[PDB]
Amino acid sequence: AKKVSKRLEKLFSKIQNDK
Repeated sequence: AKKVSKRLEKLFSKIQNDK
C-alpha cells in the first residue's frame, strides 16, 4: 500500500496552512 501519503500529507498539512 503506497497510501502512506496520508501520513505525509498530515505532516505537510502544517505547511499548507501557512496563511
